[PDB]
Amino acid sequence: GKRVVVLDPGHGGIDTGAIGRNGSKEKHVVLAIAKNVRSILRNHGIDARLTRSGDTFIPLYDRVEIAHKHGADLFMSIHADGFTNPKAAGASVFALSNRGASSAMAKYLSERENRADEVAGKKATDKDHLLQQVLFDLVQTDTIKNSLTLGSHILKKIKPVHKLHSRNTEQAAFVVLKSPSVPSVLVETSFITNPEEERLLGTAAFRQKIATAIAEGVISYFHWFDNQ
Ligand SMILES: [Zn+2]
Repeated sequence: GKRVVVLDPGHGGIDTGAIGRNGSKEKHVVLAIAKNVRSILRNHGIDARLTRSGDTFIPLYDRVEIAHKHGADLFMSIHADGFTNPKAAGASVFALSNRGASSAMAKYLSERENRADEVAGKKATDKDHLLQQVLFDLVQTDTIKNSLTLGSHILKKIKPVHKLHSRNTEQAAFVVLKSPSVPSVLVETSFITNPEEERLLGTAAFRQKIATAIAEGVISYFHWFDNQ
């Protein structure tokens, strides 16, 4: 009865994700961080798997399908996305809300992240949107509660290491958080659009520090869960 954790490095292939002022691509940065997290979790006896181990495009639903196929106890998307103002900064963790965004920045990023599927030509029909809302509405309460707890465990560990954009786990209607049963969060490691954070994201030490904080968060979460 080993724990399975599925890590989704956001973007990939033709989807660069956000690009920093000095040209860094989210997709490369988050693959590096995701791999680091995997290693640490496996060193501690958790069966951690990637939705992609190379530079590949994956549709948002397929990322969640991979979590389901592997029987995940936990699913985590890792990003480093953008805002239109270079001054937005700090790390975030998000869980689902089907009712409405908890913050303006949650609402902004859920839209930006959810439109990643468009890079492949596939603009979302109304019928697609209806199916999303229905599916978000079906997510269990315990799932969302557990994702919020996971989220506060991760923020607790990031906080001593790097600026938080928000002290709480925020919520919005992220497609990759649509699993009814698997606790799911999306982690923003920084804003790549902030020049200082782009620079940090460009360093092995920072990527390692951030990945360490994320893995400690997961581990801390499993500890809490087992004590209940
Ligand atoms: Zn992203």
